[PDB]
Parts: sequence; C-alpha cells; structure tokens
Amino acid sequence: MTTHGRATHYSLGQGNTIANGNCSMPAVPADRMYVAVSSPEYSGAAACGTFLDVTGPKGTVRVQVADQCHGCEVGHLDLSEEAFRALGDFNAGIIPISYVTVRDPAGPTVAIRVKEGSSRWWAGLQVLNAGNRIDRVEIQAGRQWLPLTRTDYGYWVTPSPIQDGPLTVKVTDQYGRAVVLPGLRMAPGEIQRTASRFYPVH
Amino acid sequence: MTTHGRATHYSLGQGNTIANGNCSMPAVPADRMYVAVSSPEYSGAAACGTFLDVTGPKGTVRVQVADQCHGCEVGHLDLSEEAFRALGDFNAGIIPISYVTVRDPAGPTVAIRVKEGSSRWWAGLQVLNAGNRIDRVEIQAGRQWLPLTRTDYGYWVTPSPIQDGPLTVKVTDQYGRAVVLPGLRMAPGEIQRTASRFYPVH
Ligand SMILES: OC[C@H]1O[C@@H](O[C@H]2[C@H](O)[C@@H](O)[C@H](O[C@H]3[C@H](O)[C@@H](O)[C@H](O[C@H]4[C@H](O)[C@@H](O)[C@H](O[C@H]5[C@H](O)[C@@H](O)[C@H](O)O[C@@H]5CO)O[C@@H]4CO)O[C@@H]3CO)O[C@@H]2CO)[C@H](O)[C@@H](O)[C@@H]1O
Repeated sequence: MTTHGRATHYSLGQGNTIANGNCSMPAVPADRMYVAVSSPEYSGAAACGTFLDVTGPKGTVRVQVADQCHGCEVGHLDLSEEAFRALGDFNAGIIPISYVTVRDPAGPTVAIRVKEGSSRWWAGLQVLNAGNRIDRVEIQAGRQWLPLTRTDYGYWVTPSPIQDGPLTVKVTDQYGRAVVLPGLRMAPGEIQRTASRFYPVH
Repeated sequence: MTTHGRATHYSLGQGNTIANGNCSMPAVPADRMYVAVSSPEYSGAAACGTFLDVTGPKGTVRVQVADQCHGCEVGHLDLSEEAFRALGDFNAGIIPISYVTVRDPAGPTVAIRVKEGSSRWWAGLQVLNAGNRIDRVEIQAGRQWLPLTRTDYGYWVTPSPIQDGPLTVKVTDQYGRAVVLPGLRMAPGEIQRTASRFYPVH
C-alpha cells in the first residue's frame, strides 16, 4: 500500500566501513539515497536493506532504508539531504510525499558480513542484498537448522556457541524464498560474496 | 567485598580495532588478561573498564572487565584462556576462585573514543581508562550540561542532536570525582587521549 505523509532531511555524513545508520550498513550508499524511518516502520530492523520509492514535488527517487528515526511518526521519512533535494526545496525543511516499499528491487547477489568481534563463542551475521524483508536466518548444525536472533541493529546473532569451522547459512525472505550459503568463513568484518539471488535479474 | 566462586574460560581471540567484547573495547588487552562477567555484575555495562584481582589455585592475576557472560551466575567469571592458565589447570575446565574489584587501578590518562558513524545528529562516546565505574557523562551546551545515556555496549549516547564546534565533556565517576575534557573533536573511530586523570599516578 502507498503511504501518504511527509519528509524532513538529515545526514549520516560520508560515513565509514563498519556501521552506517541504525541498520549498520557497510557503507553509505554511493548515490547518497537513503532514509531513516519511524520506529514502527523500522520494525526492529526488519526494514533494513529494503528500498522505498518516494514521490515528492519534483518527482520520484529510490532510497535505501538505512536508519531509524525515533522522533518520526509513521508516514514521516527522514531523507538524506541528497534525496530531499531531488524531491523538493531543501530550505522548505519539510515536504509532502507518498511512498511505497519496492518489491524485488534490482540488486547484486546476496552477500554476508560477519560482525567485528565474532567467534565460535558468539557471532553476528549481516545479510546484504536480500532486497526484501528477511524472516529467518539459520546456521546448519547437522540435521538441524539453528535460528539466529534478529537484532535491532541490522545483524543476526547466535543464541549459543557454534562450531569451530565453515558455516552453512540459510536465509529465508518474507515471501518464503530461501537461499543456502555454504562455506562461509569466520572472517569478521569481511564482505563475503555469493552467487545466490532471491529472484532473477531484470 | 570479596566474592567467592568459580571460573571457566573462553576467548575473544586476536580481536580487532573496532569493538572487542560486549564492552566494545578498542582492543583485546595486550596481555590477554580479561574477563566476561555475569549480567548482574556487568550492570548494564557499568562494570566496563574496571579490573578484578582474581585469586585461584596458582596465585593472583588482574583482569580487565571486557565482556558479559549471560549464562554465568554471580560469582562465576568467564576468564580469558590466558588468565585461566595463569590461575589453574586449563583442562580442569572450572576452578575455584575469589575476587575483588580494584579501586583506582594503575593506568593511563582518560581517553575518549567517538563511535563510528557519529555526527551532530547522534553520537556515542566511549570513556577509556576511568579505572572505576563511571556514573555520568555530559556534553557542555552553553551553561548547561547535557546528559548522555549509558548503553549496554560500552558507549554513552546523545539523546538529542548536539551543537557543532569543539566538544567539552564532563565525566563523573562513582566516587563523585569529575574530569573535564575540552577541545574534543567529532572524530569517529579515533582514540582521543587527554591530560586528565581521576587519581594521581602511583
Ligand atoms: O553474549 C554477548 C556477546 O556480546 C558481544 O559483543 C557485542 C554485543 O553483543 C552486541 O549487542 C553489540 O552490538 C552493538 C553494535 O556493536 C553497535 O555498532 C551497534 O550500534 C548502533 C546503536 O545500537 C544504535 O543505537 C545506533 O542508532 C543510531 C543511528 O546510528 C543513527 O544514524 C541515528 O541517527 O540514530 C540512531 C539512534 O537513535 O546505531 C548504531 C550503529 O550505527 O549497537 C549494537 C548494540 O545494540 O556489539 C558487541 C560487539 O560486537 C561480545 O563480543 C561477545 O563476546 C559476547 O558473547
């Protein structure tokens, strides 16, 4: 459904390679098109990684959900300065908008980043380029799949110690589509590439 | 007073420059002497940075509180492998210990690290080398002091956007001693070492 509301602007700045915004993105988007959303819409970070098509006075742009705006009511987006300028007059401070969450946004293959400080005792995993909301992230333990816990900062974490070796992870999106990612290394901070996608390229 | 209990062992491993343990230390101590403590002893990260003098079968060693052991009861320490080996037989798995928190531990001057991703809209500060528990961290805002919020991960964070310009931060410890740190820079990731100490060197 389309949400009708308003936008203000802010900036994460140029950022870093560790954690940008409440979603802890590996980078600020190169095009600087990102948005912080209300706490309900952030949904305990379940909205992290998703995209919104936002229409304002000047037209329509796409922004990555990057962050949480605690003071934004539902329907109020805190856009990047760049996204704001593309849609309206910067000095207006606030502009009327309408927006939708993009289904299957065009994107690269799924990637995985292990959190700094992770080990066999405790680890966080971040799922990059899923495109849509992720419902479950599980690590193989023999015949079973052990569920990781969704944090409110864009990672999924181990409830209990895991093995001292290669990791197989299954990620299931909100539409029930799953990818299985084998051979993942306990390599904190590194973005590990895969060949896997939730949906074909168009 | 003195706590009597038990120790097990675990490892943070080699570590990184971003966040080590739940206290998010800038580094695993060079001497690998650290400990994860029970949730009540962790006290919402208030124990972060403090030291324990731990007595076991082989003698006494000092460990830095670096981490939280959710599964530990009060009196149960999860020591680094190195600290464990210093106190007892590694393969025993569990050793009897007694311990106390060190008052005014010998150490360097106070340092401040601004969290990666910080800006004027939102920032986190980490206070390093206070030695004892910190009770308050405030940022100067004219004639007022704005209170930062203690997170459970070793930082203190802004409740609201702050002014621009040089930061002046006041840190007050559990004994009511305050240090004032002027000229601090919005420099995410950098350890900013200051001239201040809560107590003289001995
Ligand atoms: O068994 C425990 C286990 O702990 C390990 O240590 C972990 C700890 O478990 C994790 O919880 C902890 O997680 C923190 C991340 O490291 C940290 O980067 C992340 O930072 C967030 C912050 O939480 C969030 O509030 C902040 O929000 C702001 C946005 O950034 C701004 O842009 C916006 O304007 O305002 C919002 C606030 O309104 O975002 C930052 C990220 O950018 O917080 C996580 C905790 O909540 O990490 C520890 C280290 O990995 C320990 O290592 C294990 O040994 C131990 O077993």
